[PDB]
Amino acid sequence: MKKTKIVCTIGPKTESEEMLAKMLDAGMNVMRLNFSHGDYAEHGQRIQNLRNVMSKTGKTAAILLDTKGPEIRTMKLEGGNDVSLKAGQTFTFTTDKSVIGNSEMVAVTYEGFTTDLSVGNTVLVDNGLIGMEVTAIEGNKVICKVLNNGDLGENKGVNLPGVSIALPALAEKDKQDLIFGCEQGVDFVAASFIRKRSDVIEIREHLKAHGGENIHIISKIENQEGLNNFDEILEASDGIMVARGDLGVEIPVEEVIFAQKMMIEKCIRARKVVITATQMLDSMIKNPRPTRAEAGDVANAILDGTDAVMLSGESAKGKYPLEAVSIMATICERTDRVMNSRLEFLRITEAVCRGAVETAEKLDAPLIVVATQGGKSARAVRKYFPDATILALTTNEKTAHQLVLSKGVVPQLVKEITSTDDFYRLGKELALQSGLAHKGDVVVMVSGALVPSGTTNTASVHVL
Amino acid sequence: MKKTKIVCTIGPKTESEEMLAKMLDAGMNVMRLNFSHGDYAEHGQRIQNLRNVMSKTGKTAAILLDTKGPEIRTMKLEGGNDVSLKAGQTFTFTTDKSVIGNSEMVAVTYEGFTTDLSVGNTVLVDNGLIGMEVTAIEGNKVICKVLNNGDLGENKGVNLPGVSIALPALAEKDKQDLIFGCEQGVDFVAASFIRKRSDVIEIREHLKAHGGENIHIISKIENQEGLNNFDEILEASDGIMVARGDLGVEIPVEEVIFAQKMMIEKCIRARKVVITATQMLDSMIKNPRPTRAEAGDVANAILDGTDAVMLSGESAKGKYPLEAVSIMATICERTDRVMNSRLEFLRITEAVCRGAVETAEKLDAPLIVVATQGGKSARAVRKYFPDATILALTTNEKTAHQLVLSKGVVPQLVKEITSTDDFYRLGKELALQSGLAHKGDVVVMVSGALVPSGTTNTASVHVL
Amino acid sequence: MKKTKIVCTIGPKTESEEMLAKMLDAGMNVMRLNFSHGDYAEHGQRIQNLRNVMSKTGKTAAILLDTKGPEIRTMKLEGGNDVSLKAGQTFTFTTDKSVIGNSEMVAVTYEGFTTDLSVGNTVLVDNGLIGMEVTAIEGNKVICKVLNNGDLGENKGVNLPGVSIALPALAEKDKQDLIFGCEQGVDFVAASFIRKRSDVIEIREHLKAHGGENIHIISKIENQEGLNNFDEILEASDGIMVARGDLGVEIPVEEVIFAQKMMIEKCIRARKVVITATQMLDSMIKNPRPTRAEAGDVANAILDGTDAVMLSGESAKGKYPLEAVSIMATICERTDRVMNSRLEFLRITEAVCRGAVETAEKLDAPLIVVATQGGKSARAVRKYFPDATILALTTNEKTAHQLVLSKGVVPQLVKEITSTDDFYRLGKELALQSGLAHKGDVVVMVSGALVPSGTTNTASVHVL
Amino acid sequence: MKKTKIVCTIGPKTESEEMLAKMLDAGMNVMRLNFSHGDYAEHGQRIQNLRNVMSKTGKTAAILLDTKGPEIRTMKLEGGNDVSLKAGQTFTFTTDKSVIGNSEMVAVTYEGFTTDLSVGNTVLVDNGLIGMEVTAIEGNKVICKVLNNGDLGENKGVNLPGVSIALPALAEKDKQDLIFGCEQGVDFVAASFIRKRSDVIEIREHLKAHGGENIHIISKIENQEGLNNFDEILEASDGIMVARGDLGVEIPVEEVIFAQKMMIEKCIRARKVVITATQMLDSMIKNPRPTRAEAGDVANAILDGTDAVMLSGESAKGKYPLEAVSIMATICERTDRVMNSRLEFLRITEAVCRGAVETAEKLDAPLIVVATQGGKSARAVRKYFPDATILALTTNEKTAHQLVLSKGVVPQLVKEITSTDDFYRLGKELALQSGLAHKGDVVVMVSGALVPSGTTNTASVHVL
Repeated sequence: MKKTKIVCTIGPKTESEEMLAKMLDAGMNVMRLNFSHGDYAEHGQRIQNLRNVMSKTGKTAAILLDTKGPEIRTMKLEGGNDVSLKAGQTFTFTTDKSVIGNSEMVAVTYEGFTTDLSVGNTVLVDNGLIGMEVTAIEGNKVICKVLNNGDLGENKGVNLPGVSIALPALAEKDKQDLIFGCEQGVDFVAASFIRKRSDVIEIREHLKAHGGENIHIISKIENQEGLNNFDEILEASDGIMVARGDLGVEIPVEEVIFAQKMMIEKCIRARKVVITATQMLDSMIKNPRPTRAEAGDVANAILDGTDAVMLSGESAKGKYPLEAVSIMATICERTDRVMNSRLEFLRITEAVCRGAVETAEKLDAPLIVVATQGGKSARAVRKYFPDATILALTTNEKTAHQLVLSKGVVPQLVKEITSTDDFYRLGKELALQSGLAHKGDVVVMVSGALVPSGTTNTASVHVL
Repeated sequence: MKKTKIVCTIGPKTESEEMLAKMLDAGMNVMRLNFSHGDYAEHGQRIQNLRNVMSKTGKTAAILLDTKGPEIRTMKLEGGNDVSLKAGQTFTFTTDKSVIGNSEMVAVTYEGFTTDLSVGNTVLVDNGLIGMEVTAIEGNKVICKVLNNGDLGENKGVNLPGVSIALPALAEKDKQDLIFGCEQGVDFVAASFIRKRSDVIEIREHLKAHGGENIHIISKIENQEGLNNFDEILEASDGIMVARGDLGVEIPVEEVIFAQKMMIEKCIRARKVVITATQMLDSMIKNPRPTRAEAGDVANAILDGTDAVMLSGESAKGKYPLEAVSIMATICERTDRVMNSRLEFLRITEAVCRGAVETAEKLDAPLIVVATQGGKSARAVRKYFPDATILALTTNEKTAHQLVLSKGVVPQLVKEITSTDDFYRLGKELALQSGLAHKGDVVVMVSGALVPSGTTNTASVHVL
Repeated sequence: MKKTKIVCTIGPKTESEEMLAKMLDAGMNVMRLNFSHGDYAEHGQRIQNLRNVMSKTGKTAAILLDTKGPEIRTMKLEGGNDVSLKAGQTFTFTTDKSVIGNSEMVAVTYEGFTTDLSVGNTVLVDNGLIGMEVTAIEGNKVICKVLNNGDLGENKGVNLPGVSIALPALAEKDKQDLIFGCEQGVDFVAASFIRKRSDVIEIREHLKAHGGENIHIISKIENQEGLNNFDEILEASDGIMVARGDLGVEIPVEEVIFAQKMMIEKCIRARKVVITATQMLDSMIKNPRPTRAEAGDVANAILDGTDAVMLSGESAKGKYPLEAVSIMATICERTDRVMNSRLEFLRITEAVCRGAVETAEKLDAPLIVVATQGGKSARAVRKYFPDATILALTTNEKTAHQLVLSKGVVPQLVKEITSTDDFYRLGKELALQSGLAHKGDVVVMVSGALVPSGTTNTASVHVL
Repeated sequence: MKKTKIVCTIGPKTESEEMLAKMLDAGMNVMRLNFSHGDYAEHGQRIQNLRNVMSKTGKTAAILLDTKGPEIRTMKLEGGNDVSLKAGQTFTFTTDKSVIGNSEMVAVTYEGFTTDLSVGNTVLVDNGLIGMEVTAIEGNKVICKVLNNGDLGENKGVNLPGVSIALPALAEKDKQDLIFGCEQGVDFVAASFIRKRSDVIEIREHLKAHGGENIHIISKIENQEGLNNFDEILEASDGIMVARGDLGVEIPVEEVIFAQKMMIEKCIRARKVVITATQMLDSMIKNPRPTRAEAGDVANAILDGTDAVMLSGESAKGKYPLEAVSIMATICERTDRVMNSRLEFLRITEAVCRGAVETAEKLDAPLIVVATQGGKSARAVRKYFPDATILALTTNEKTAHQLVLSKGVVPQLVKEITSTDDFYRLGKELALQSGLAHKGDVVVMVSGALVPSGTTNTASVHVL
């Protein structure tokens, strides 16, 4: 089967119990709820239909909450009509949010435009459609020299490549969505426009302040500032989502492929889950089959090493959402089956988990059984891309859902684990029940014995 | 200095002496001539303008001719207006070329349409826009049931995924173009829609018959039949072109990307050139910048190991030919400078060449100087992706040109090389003259000594 | 500090409790009893004196019983006088044991002398002093032509190089000596003159019938036939003793060094103990310091990989018993400490035991703690020449004694181990009690969990 | 055939042309001349019969001269009677060369005895037979306390363990022996009792000052002072001789075995010849067959990596010199056929010669042919212990002789070599004539091209 996990953004056409039941059947693993739109009654009902489907069907899934996040936007123009800009003209941005725009001026929502920017910096409007150079800055106006032609519309996003922007890490609306996340008991939170480590902690504080300590934080990297602080941002998050489309607006186009690859590699080396997202199968919002391009992009993303691939509009609003998940599952299976283990890499956990993967492959073990509380143990084996499927045994309900996103992982919640010998017994029974192994197969069993929950130190080889 | 080579299809906007020179300044190495269109006055002019540009400046490049080839196409419709075909409807193809089409029946260009097809096959019209199922075949009619809605127009290509097609290897015009190739001294010949080894052999007989025995044939793989027989085609060809676009229609969408990787890998091991083509940076036909998607696709083909990447419309019929090349060349460098040698893989030529690269690397040699007659020696080294640049000294002007298409090779024509010790003298001098090495650097020099051409047997180390 | 173990033949000057105590202080590990000489009261007394010192001191050791074995010997001469034989003369051996010899004929003790030999064989008398070539065989006589001059004495041993001899596998006296071995509870039994597997099985039967199922058989390979069947013999024994001296008499002198090197390496591979003996430090029978050569021979034995090195007369019938053992311990200490682990060379037991040693080195673990019943698991670790010391915890007292002979092993007997977590608890306490580890050191612990005795499947890393 | 080379000390029973002829047929390669005894006419004549034998048959050998060297010896006793020394007694050595000795005091030949020695140092007389500890030093006498009983005889050697001895670097007679060496054109010189680099330099000055500039210095390591300065001594010398007998008396006995191995390895890494000498097959001075210990001591010296093994009294003054060499050859061979290459270890000669050997083995070439004038080229290849035999082609007659001592090297004198391509021509022809390779076999050819002598930079692979 496939090992790479599929995040599906759920929307009006896919929030029914009947659809979610088939969305999982087709390969969906994590439900994404995009709070950029929708209201608390909408999502809470979507959450309920899934937990209804899971309870009745017996399948497992995770639920991810994604924040709107901070952003800079233009506003309206006179007559609400587009305006055509010409290169070389002088253009001006104003802080005054009460101004209606025109061909010489438009208003912006963030006052720190003047302080953060400096003469020589570039300003990009509407996903980089129109670019401009800042030539002078005065009070409540920002003077620019237009660099390229384009049609400016109303309420368009603005980007400042290579510039340290001083936005708040979260908007006030974000704070309320996060709190709703804690009340619902969500498993993951993906936070938009994370630029620096301080941003990651502020979310962690807020979740800690409302019972979201056991919630894993997924930081979305979207610009060069985030990329520049990526190492620190990874250290502070529980995982990463690579938002390739947005970064493409911020950095040289040929670096994006090497930005995604590095980040995947660094998440792998760190035993932290990674999602590759945006411009995945966009051509399928309207079409029943994807491009040659889209599938190859996805296939290179799995070969880079990502844990998960994410469907956005394709599944929340698309006209062929079920076909999108299904073909994604076909791409993942086809791509996952020709990848090899990565047995390189002094922690005790690292030495033990890496050796167990080599031993699994040295014995053609179809399954590596892992006892985990917080999930680090299943993620330590995953770093080595084992051919074996990882059945992770836990009593912690959150852990089981969160491992739904880790590559190659099959979570199974169990009542209790009393000792090291019990783990081997219980795991042996369950290895047969899971159907992934059979009598006569070898399994490798990883646990921590007489050590804290944070370390993995034991490896044992059993026959089923 | 990039190692990957760029093929550019030259057209009206890029056929000037002044422009071609600016394409070469920008990194162009090979001129492609797409003989689907244009006439002998047009093509002969491009060849002359290049040789004028080459003659005056001293830069060197290659000339590749790309054939139209055999094909199956629809014909004209009533009133020359589009007709909408509906899923479930019955549609029919006819052999009678004087029949006007309609919503229920159209004429085809291939008379063997009925005999080649069988009950159950899929028929695709206009690059897969509309697909149909064959339901019956009788005489001069082909009966089908339409599977998807779309407008069938005039002059639309026909594709038979998973179906073995029995067309001829050359059209009468193909025969006339190749002879013009022989007459003009083309360096390469690209052969479209290669399905079997016999297709390549037919071309070789043709080319040998007009004094172009030394002209390299690069087989373009364009359907599922070619892919099944790829191994035999490579043996008979001099190289391969991966046509990702055309294969995208003939084979399941999740297989295409691995067909590229597989096909490229075998070209490397065989010491035969491989080009990745079609759907490179198409969007630059209209836009002055590529998408993030394209540049990741292109560069990942370089990481696969491709020798050369090809521009089609971007440089033939496009608005931004210089911008297309430059971003291509910048992608080649950004990608090439992070790729490593591949020093695995009982022959003499290989053992010496693999040893020469490993020695050069262990001694921080910037350069491998190679004495070659037909270039087989330069292409044996290239297999291992050496960090060091290859200075290929030859007395055969065709080889000097043909070796411009291979990755990392800087060819140099010489008056003579009388002996092995003579080669070391001259090769050391020319290494310094090129500016690619400097006094004191280590250079590694590979030649055949006291053996006929085609074998490389000697490897030597000098300080400049 | 040393890892190689020292076997000592104990004799009149070293059988007192006061000596045994100082021999262990000097490095002795195993006592050997040469049943070639002595009677049941002497050997039984040595066993008692050692076990008294063990009881008083708390030190541990093993008891090895070495058999006389079968043999072919000359017999009595006229007047008990030496006779001089001359090269070229005819000499005759007779089966008639009532014939008194002289310079033309002597009797032998083995009735099969006439049948086993053939015309052309070599006959060697008195440790190779005198050689003869068989020229004819008639009735009860073997006729020979003497090849070199020498003095034939009374009761001289005979060697028949390259001849398959039909002697019994055990002497009638041997049968009783082994029964005494069982009665006393010896740990090892070394069996002389093993030629074929059938010999080893007869010994195993004999031990079974008197309660010696737990006694390990150590087969002494002493002739060409022993060597030819070495595998068949090794498969059935629990170990090997290399009889260097006799091998010099049976096989070309250039092969003996390569018989030894093999036997050690194949014993290493089989997880079965190997002892190197004979011609070790003979010169210390009379002198207080060994040869330059002797010390070099002894050290190359340890480097080949032998588990233990053995002293004979040096410690049994000699003037400097403690000085010899002491210098032996100095050679072992000095030699062992520059030897390296061997991390090469399907089964489960092997995969884990090689991984535990590879884990131990990557973590600088000074000790590898093993729970073992029958000693196999502790011996499976040693196969890889671990830098670390092996602390083998067992409840089988015979195993605890027998494991004193395997290189690098420290036995410690315990009451019980009820489970895998219990094993880790106690092992950490007992690791520190031994003084071989300290707070902060890492230990690796090898066990069998939920499998029967004979398989090793679990390895675990703890910090003390 | 064997690769290890044999040095033989030649004497009266082994100086006849007929016997030298039989010594070479049996495997003798280098003649040793021990200037401890004999006079210039005797040594000059042995030199003559060899160069006569070489010329007549065409078989080849080299000539080595061994110095007596400086030394400390006791002198004569009263009535020339042995005196019995007892443990604990006071004994005294005197500088006065006019004193006749007795049981309480004897004279020594070295004036610096009092100044070099110190209270607490050990004094050893007659192969370490009697040892004494200095208790006081006054005027020209050194007082001692004897440690063991023993009989002191006349004219006995003295050894001072761990003491920096300030004798001259050469004895006065040695200077004349070297001058005699320069006259005869000996190829090698063994210089005894080398303690420091300055010692080797005094010899080098002396040899050059009399025209022996191309004579190689083989420094004899015999005491602790040399060992501490070994690195410089090898660096300053042309090769090393391991004199195990002398070391056995000067340093702890368990260190001797590692002193041999270390020096053999370091000479290997330096591309400098190493001879292992003393206590090789001594038992054959009196016996026609060697000991198992001796057969193993030598065979382990070859496995250690020695270029040469040396016979002393065995071949100079013993009863079975011819049998000794033959069995020495049988051991060398039996061992030589089981050794493997050692292909580790960024200099140009190193990179190229190591690459040729792996390629030689990757193609099963039975021969590597090397072009050398100063011999460095063959000794760089030999270092990696190639299976292929090194056919070393040279124009320097001395070089051809000096390479007779180097392991696995077959020297060949040739008229001239006019080019690199000439070497390939001639080398292919001579490879076939030599009988070591045949038509269809691969040969690997190593030469230096367009560089000064001392550098090897070219490797070429040819079919015969």
